[PDB]
Amino acid sequence: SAEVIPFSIIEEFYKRPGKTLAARFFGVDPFDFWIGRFYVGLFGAISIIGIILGVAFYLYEGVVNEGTLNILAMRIEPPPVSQGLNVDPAQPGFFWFLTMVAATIAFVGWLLRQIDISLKLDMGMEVPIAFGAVVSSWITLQWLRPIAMGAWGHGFPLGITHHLDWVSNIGYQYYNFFYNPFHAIGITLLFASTLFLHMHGSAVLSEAKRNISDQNIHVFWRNILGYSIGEIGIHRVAFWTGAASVLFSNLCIFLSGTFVKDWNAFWGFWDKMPIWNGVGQGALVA
Amino acid sequence: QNDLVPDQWKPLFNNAEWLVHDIVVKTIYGGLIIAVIAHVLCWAWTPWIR
Amino acid sequence: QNDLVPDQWKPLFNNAEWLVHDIVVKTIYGGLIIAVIAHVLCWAWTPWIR
Amino acid sequence: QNDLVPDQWKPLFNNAEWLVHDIVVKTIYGGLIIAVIAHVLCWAWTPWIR
Amino acid sequence: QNDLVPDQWKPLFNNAEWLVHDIVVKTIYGGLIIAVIAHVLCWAWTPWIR
Amino acid sequence: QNDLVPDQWKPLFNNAEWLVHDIVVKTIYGGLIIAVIAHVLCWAWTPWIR
Amino acid sequence: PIDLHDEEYRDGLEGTIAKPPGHVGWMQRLLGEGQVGPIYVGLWGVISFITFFASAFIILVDYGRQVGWNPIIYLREFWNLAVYPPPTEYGLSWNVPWDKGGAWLAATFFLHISVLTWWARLYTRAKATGVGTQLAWGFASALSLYFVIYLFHPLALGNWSAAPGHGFRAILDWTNYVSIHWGNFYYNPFHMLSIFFLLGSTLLLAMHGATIVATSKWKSEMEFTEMMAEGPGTQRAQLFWRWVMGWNANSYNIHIWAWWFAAFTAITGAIGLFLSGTLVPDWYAWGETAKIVAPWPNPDWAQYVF
Amino acid sequence: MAPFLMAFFTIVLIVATLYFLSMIMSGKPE
Amino acid sequence: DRPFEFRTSVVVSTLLGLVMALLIHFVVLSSGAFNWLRA
Amino acid sequence: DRPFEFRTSVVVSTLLGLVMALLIHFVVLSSGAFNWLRA
Amino acid sequence: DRPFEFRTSVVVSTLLGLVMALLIHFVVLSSGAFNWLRA
Amino acid sequence: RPFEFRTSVVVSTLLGLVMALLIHFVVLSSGAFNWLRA
Amino acid sequence: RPFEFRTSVVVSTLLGLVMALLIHFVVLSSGAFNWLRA
Amino acid sequence: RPFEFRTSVVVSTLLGLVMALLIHFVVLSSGAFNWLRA
Amino acid sequence: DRPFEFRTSVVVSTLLGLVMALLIHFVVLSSGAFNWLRA
Amino acid sequence: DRPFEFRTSVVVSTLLGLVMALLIHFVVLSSGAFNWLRA
Amino acid sequence: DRPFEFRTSVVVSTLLGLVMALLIHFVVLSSGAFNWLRA
Amino acid sequence: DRPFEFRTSVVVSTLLGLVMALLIHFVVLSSGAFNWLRA
Amino acid sequence: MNWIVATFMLMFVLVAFLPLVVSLAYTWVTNP
Amino acid sequence: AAAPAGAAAA
Amino acid sequence: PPTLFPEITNTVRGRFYIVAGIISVVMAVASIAIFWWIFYTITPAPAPPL
Amino acid sequence: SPWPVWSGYALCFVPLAAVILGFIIAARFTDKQATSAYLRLDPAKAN
Ligand code: BCL
Ligand code: BCL
Ligand code: BCL
Ligand code: BCL
Ligand code: BCL
Ligand code: BCL
Ligand SMILES: CCCCCC/C=C/CCCCCCCCCC(=O)O[C@H](COC(=O)CCCCCCCCCCCCCCC)COP(=O)(O)OC[C@@H](O)CO
Ligand SMILES: CCCCCC/C=C\CCCCCCCCCC(=O)O[C@H](COC(=O)CCCCCCCCCCCCCCC)COP(=O)(O)OC[C@@H](O)CO
Ligand SMILES: CC(C)=CCC/C(C)=C/C=C/C(C)=C/C=C/C(C)=C/C=C/C=C(C)/C=C/C=C(C)/C=C/C1=C(C)CCCC1(C)C
Ligand SMILES: CCCCCCCCO[C@@H]1[C@@H](O)[C@H](O)[C@@H](CO)O[C@H]1O
Ligand SMILES: CCCCCCCCO[C@@H]1[C@@H](O)[C@H](O)[C@@H](CO)O[C@H]1O
Ligand SMILES: [Mn+2]
Repeated sequence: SAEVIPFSIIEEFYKRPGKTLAARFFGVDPFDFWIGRFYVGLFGAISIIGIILGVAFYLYEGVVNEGTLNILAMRIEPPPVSQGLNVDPAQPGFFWFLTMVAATIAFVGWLLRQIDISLKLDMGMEVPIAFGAVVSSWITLQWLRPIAMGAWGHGFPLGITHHLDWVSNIGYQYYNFFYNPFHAIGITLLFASTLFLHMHGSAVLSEAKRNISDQNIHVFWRNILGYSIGEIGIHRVAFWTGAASVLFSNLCIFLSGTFVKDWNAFWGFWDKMPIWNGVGQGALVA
Repeated sequence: QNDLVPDQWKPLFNNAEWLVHDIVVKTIYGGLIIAVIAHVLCWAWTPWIR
Repeated sequence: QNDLVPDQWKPLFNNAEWLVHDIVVKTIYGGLIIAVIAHVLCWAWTPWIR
Repeated sequence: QNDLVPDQWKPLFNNAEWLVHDIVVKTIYGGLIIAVIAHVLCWAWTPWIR
Repeated sequence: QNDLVPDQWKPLFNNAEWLVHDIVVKTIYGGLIIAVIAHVLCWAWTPWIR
Repeated sequence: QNDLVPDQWKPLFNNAEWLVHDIVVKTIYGGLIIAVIAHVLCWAWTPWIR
Repeated sequence: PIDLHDEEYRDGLEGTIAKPPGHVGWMQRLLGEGQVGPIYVGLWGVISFITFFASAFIILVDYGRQVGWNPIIYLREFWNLAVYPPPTEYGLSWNVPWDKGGAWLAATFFLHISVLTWWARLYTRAKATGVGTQLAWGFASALSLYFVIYLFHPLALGNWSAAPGHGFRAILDWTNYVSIHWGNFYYNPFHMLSIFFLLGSTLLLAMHGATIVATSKWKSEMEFTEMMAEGPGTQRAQLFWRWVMGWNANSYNIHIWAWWFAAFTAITGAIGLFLSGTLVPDWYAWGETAKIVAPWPNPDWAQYVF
Repeated sequence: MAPFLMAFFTIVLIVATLYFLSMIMSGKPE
Repeated sequence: DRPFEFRTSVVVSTLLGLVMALLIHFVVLSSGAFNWLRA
Repeated sequence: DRPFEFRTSVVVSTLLGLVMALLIHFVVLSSGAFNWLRA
Repeated sequence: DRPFEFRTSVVVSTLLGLVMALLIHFVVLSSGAFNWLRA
Repeated sequence: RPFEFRTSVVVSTLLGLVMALLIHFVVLSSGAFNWLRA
Repeated sequence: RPFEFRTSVVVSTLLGLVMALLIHFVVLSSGAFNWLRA
Repeated sequence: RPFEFRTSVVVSTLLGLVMALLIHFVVLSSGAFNWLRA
Repeated sequence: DRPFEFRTSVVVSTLLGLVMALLIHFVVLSSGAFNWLRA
Repeated sequence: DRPFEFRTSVVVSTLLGLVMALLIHFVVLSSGAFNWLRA
Repeated sequence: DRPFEFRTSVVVSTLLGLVMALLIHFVVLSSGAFNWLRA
Repeated sequence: DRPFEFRTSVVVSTLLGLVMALLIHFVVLSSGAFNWLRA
Repeated sequence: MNWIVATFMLMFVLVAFLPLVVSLAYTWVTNP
Repeated sequence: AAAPAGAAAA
Repeated sequence: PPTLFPEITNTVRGRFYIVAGIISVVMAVASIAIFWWIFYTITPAPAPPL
Repeated sequence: SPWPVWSGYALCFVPLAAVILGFIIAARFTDKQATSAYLRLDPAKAN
């Protein structure tokens, strides 16, 4: 049945050549091999090029062109909104654009490399989906919303404590950001994800090294809540909630500057619906 | 079982369900009589349709 | 089982369901009569189309 | 099963679905007649295309 | 079950899907005729290209 | 199965691949001619280099 | 010696209700399990129920009083009704009018009792079956922040109005006001730690769920039997994350990462919130003295004006 | 001058698509 | 067997009647048309 | 067999009728066209 | 065999009809073109 | 069971309904035609 | 047989299509040709 | 033996195409030539 | 056997040298003490 | 059996020395006490 | 068996000493009580 | 057996002593009652 | 606001929802 | 003997 | 005729897929184009300030 | 003076160093445990 295997045999059993995306498009993968523990393929080279160039451009824009060695006092900022969607090598915001493009290339390469490694091991495509959700979050924050608004100066600056200034000013320009419905849905899903993670961790740890059967945890979760979900159901719920949390919060930030200007004036319709308008008295009107 | 219930309603009632039913319908009849009296009194006090 | 149901509606109904149907149909007819009377009275009070 | 269904519509309908379908189409025809009458009355009252 | 669908379309259509298809295409043609009449009437009312 | 292919290109081409290749090169040349004509017309409209 | 059938099908106070279990089909198709019930109703479970419903009754009746006992205005205004703690003119006093803070005091006391009794329920029902007590201590870590928000931070500040109102919109208003009052909360370092752990928890939950579903063809989700001998699904998950990141984990210690990442969030948040008013009355000025604020001498403000 | 060029390019696209569809769908299918 | 059980019918009817009684009482009280509990 | 059950149709019809009745009563009360419950 | 089920067709058509009826009735009420529920 | 016919009919129905609603609400709120005017 | 003619046909066709779309988008959205607005 | 002609063809073609696109974009963005200028 | 392999030493030394070279070039260029890259 | 291995001692000591060197250079540079890299 | 290992004692003591030394040096540096690293 | 183990006693007492020492130093030194480390 | 570019970008934001919907549909279909 | 959970059960 | 894709060109299913893809692209373009043409042709320009 | 206040080290820098060092050490030990020899099902027979 089971015996002691030293994990060298399990790694050497599953290594196969040529089952990736580039191997299916070109007929061969140019970089199909392993360096150390990592699998290098195509999209494993594009990603590393982007990573190196992005780090170099970020540090050059920070240390030079600003003259500060304090890492927590840099402002790697885009061009002003008066420049439109133009890029000029001779104007401020050029090293922000270079860094942004390199980071985009790195993230998309990471996603495609995950798809490759899923294909090699005959797995499903859940991890690329879950990572593509947050990659699309980055894309809408830095590409779609600036293009729709009309300038590259609508993206956020890449400073460590200074990108939190952009968040604050954008959230108070469209006051009140708490009253955004998609914002509320995203916050609800974040809190639920943390609660579910704590619950699953506790549940699996509480039964680990014990002379008990595998049905004790079902009785535990049915005595307390009346309902026990199952073993694949909890992991499915984890996956779905994690992805949806950011999928819903893309919409709030996109619609903040394009279709809406005020999240307090959004709710002005509620008291004007014919079912309950004109039923109160003074200070209880509307 | 289906003994005290009439033959028409046998596929729907027991003896116990028939008894509880009868109690409920008598309660509803009494409540309706009281409600009619109350609505007549309130209209005599102040009419609500003008 | 399918004894009191007419032969046309046997594929769709049962004895218990046929009885409950009849109850529901009678209730709907009575409600419609009352609703017609109420709408005529309210129009006589104040017409809502001017 | 496909005993009351015409020969043309046997591959699509069951015995009970045919009856329910007929009920639905009769309801739609009645609703259409009432809607036409209501639209003519409302136009005679106040035309909405000027 | 492919016996009423023409031999040209047998790999693509079934007996039921053939009939449903025919219904859909008739609906599309009727809707197109009605839409053309409506656009002609509205153009005669007030032209939108000037 | 490759007698039509010239002896120089035998290890790379098949009988059907040779014909498809000839079609491809003809399409490429025709497209290049059309592209030259389109570029001349677009320059006559508005030059892109000043 | 634990009889699971007796634990789930016993009568009396120390027993279960809803004894004939139900069944929901769409839960069976999506989540893989559809049985509902029975539920344990022993002691420590009636006390939570009764005290929670006492507090809820108080809150809803006060909503009705504020509206004027009008059901339609009640329905219209339900999502912006609240009961607020006594204002700043009172200190921590309890001699406050019912429509100016007494209702909040009563309801909050009952809520405290109910959450403590729920912790006791979790603990005792974990011990009654054969499992350990890890959910109870996670709930304790969660309750640390709850008692900081509702009991200890107002106590250290000296007024009851430092606590949130009971309402759908009132919690958002409390968050906004508490951030505005004490400088800027973005420059609170323990708020940074809390956000680190919260976003890490969401990331880790998504990763674990996705990688277990992706390898579920070889029954990798049976994590109880995978901690005795690991089969093809767990081997494939390990190889995937090793070839991606250069390091991986077990079917055992990944849930340790989960527990601790979810636990640290509430502890760091409680420490930050408690320090917020009592030691550092202004976080932007403190961050300026601590050298973590960027200069920004010439802002481009045309972005922030319509 | 723009509408004439748009018409020219649309005509070219339509003719090319029709020609290649006729070349693809030639012969008795299986 | 049977469309509905007697118990579910009783529970639903009783709950609906109680909710309607409360709603109508509160509407009439807050309307201000009748004297009732004033001043 | 049958596409729909009697229980489902009864539940749906009763719920729809109650909701429509409440909605129409609320709209007519707040419209102000009729005297009804005036102070 | 059958591309669509009868039950789903009934459900979709009924729901769409109810939603459209409510939408049109509220739009026409809010427009102000007809007297209807005035005063 | 094949999916082409069902997919085509469902997407056609949804597209038609969405287009009709959007165009009607665009025409109504422009004032070019009389239609529902007070 | 190292190279398959089918693979080269597919790759070159896709590359040409992508390049045509990219060049169209770049030329149209410029100071000249101004999205044909003129 | 670790070097195959097809893989080197793929790598060189990709690198050349990416370099050409990059140089075109940078020269267009510089504004030093009166090319596609309003 | 032996504590470290040769290849790990080579990798670590080369990476550290390259990173330090880049860091020192950036710091010296940012300091402004030399007339190195000025318009 | 020895408590610690030679590899762990080498790694820990080397990393500690490098980190301390970098930190002390950064602090002495940012202090402003010495001339060093002034413009 | 002894309550604690030697390795644990070494790790704990060394880590605590290093942390405390760094903390005390940085607390004394920024107080301004001594003329140390002053411009 | 004994109620508690020696190791648990050592751990609890040592951690309590260290935490108490740090807390008392912070509370006493930050009150401004003593002239310590002042410019 | 152009209202044409904005709606294309909104369409992209909505299309980003698609793999999760497909995952739910796959789970539903594959578990009868 | 050696188990995935760090235990060494006979 | 020669082909490199016999399972797509020769079969009925492949030709159906080709035609369906072309039709889908055409419809997706046409709907958006006509919607925005209508929107910009009937919507009036904003009134300049006093 | 160019130096942060003592609260800057107490509340900001020491916790950051602790977090980074703890992450590194926890990763080292979890990867050490994961890749050891224990009971596994033989990949040849299982697949
Ligand atoms: C709160 C409800 C209490 C309860 C409180 C009472 C009270 C009080 C009484 C009973 C009575 C009875 N209860 Mg009991 N009973 C309960 C639960 C049960 C259950 C059960 C399975 O749970 C059962 C089987 C019973 C059984 C019974 C019967 C044995 C007994 C006689 C009923 C009868 O014949 O009246 C037939 C029913 C009616 C005639 C309806 C009367 C209601 C009226 C009409 C409502 C308006 C009142 C109005 C002032 C008078 C009419 C005015 C109009 C103008 C005409 N009860 C619950 C726990 N029960 C009665 C008895 O005599 O005990 C020995 C009695 O007085
Ligand atoms: C919802 C409340 C109660 C309940 C309240 C009542 C009341 C009250 C009565 C019954 C009556 C009956 N109930 Mg019961 N009954 C309930 C639950 C059940 C259940 C079940 C399994 O759930 C069943 C099988 C029954 C069965 C029955 C029958 C045994 C019995 C006779 C039905 C009949 O023929 O006349 C039913 C009547 C009609 C079908 C027509 C009347 C409906 C009218 C039209 C509605 C509007 C009334 C208004 C005054 C309009 C009339 C004037 C118009 C202008 C013309 N009930 C529920 C729990 N039931 C009746 C009875 O015992 O004596 C005959 C009776 O009076
Ligand atoms: C932007 C400024 C100008 C403009 C300036 C130019 C200039 C200058 C040129 C074009 C060219 C093109 N323009 Mg333009 N163009 C404009 C406006 C338009 C408009 C419009 C709506 O007004 C249209 C429809 C077009 C359309 C076109 C295309 C006809 C053409 C792009 C070539 C191509 O697609 O190759 C991509 C296709 C391929 C690479 C091959 C794919 C098809 C092959 C042949 C068959 C399929 C093979 C497959 C493997 C078969 C196997 C079977 C499978 C199983 C299915 N233009 C504006 C007004 N345009 C070019 C041209 O005319 O060249 C012919 C050109 O030189
Ligand atoms: C100035 C504007 C003019 C006007 C000018 C026009 C013009 C021009 C047109 C219309 C058209 C329409 N107008 Mg008009 N119209 C005006 C005012 C109105 C008013 C009103 C209250 O003011 C209303 C209610 C309407 C209503 C209508 C509709 C009848 C029609 C929209 C067709 C549609 O929705 O297809 C969308 C629906 C579908 C695509 C789905 C169809 C499927 C059917 C409904 C069956 C579905 C159920 C079945 C089970 C399918 C489910 C399959 C499942 C997958 C199983 N107009 C004013 C006066 N109107 C259009 C038309 O097409 O005429 C026919 C049209 O061209
Ligand atoms: C007149 C003012 C506007 C205008 C206002 C409208 C309005 C309003 C509408 C259109 C619609 C259309 N317009 Mg227009 N349109 C204008 C000018 C144009 C111009 C032009 C070159 O000038 C063009 C090409 C068009 C083109 C179009 C088409 C996209 C479309 C009609 C064809 C169609 O899809 O029916 C194809 C066939 C169907 C959709 C069949 C569906 C019909 C079925 C029968 C449903 C009927 C509903 C019925 C009540 C349901 C009953 C169910 C049973 C009782 C159970 N318009 C001008 C600028 N136009 C309609 C649309 O967008 O629909 C998609 C629409 O609603
Ligand atoms: C004098 C000024 C302040 C004051 C400031 C302080 C400060 C500051 C401290 C105390 C501490 C104490 N104070 Mg006092 N204290 C004051 C007034 C009081 C009053 C009072 C009623 O007024 C009382 C009851 C106390 C009571 C106390 C005790 C709780 C405690 C001393 C006993 C003890 O457990 O430490 C005895 C210590 C031990 C038993 C531990 C042994 C230490 C070991 C040897 C570690 C030495 C460190 C060494 C450098 C490490 C080198 C290791 C290398 C490998 C070589 N203080 C006034 C207000 N107080 C100390 C404490 O530790 O709290 C728990 C503390 O730090
Ligand atoms: C305010 C911020 C504070 C930050 C503090 C961070 C804390 C860091 C400490 C991390 C824990 C180090 C553990 C050292 C000892 C573990 C020994 C070990 O290897 O433990 C193994 C499991 O550990 C394992 O998963 C490895 C350890 C557990 C997995 C990781 C647990 C931490 C999860 C997150 C918590 C913080 C980490 C990230 C912080 C940002 C089990 O093996 P055994 O069968 O018992 O082995 C027996 C013998 O071979 C000798 O041991
Ligand atoms: C946000 C900041 C920027 C991002 C930084 C990203 C960089 C690093 C993050 C962490 C990377 C390490 C992750 C785990 C460590 C690898 C594990 C390991 O040890 O793997 C090694 C693989 O690394 C090898 O070759 C070497 C692998 C390559 C390492 C170097 C990659 C550098 C990437 C560029 C960094 C930016 C440069 C910018 C310049 C200014 C080899 O180990 P072995 O002795 O063969 O193992 C023994 C056996 O069990 C397996 O063989
Ligand atoms: C706040 C302010 C103002 C001040 C703060 C005050 C303070 C708290 C100070 C604290 C100071 C401390 C703690 C200093 C520590 C210094 C150390 C550990 C040096 C280590 C050297 C390690 C050395 C030289 C290592 C050499 C390694 C070599 C040569 C390795 C060689 C090799 C090995 C092992 C493997 C392969 C073969 C090879 C020969 C290449
Ligand atoms: C992949 C998307 C690349 C960036 C798309 C934007 C095209 C840039 O094109 C921009 C226009 O969008 C803009 O209107 C004017 C001035 O604002 O200058 C042009 O260069
Ligand atoms: C267990 C909770 C600790 C109890 C702390 C009691 C704090 C008392 O603090 C009170 C104030 O709350 C009060 O407002 C004024 C009235 O003059 O007097 C003070 O003593
Ligand atoms: Mn798990």
